[PDB]
Amino acid sequence: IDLVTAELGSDWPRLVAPTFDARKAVVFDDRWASAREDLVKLWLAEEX
Amino acid sequence: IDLVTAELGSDWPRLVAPTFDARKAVVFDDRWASAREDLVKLWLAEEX
Repeated sequence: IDLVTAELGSDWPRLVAPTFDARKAVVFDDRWASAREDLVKLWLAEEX
Repeated sequence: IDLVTAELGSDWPRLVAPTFDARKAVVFDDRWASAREDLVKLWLAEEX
């Protein structure tokens, strides 16, 4: 492991560490909810 | 070391092993010796 590090360097092994996992995903399929709140904000704040 | 191997593969660490060492070098600076043996071989074997 010392020899492998000697060739590749310090940053390469540390940055190659895994990140992605299947449980942290977030899905936004709602327009219906966000469109309603979007309109009432326009309606109340109307100036121009 | 298992994670590092997982990324890079099996062949990469094994082929990257060191080879060169300063003590195995071989120097041929002699023409004077090799030219003499070269001529006598011609002289004896002359046909054409």
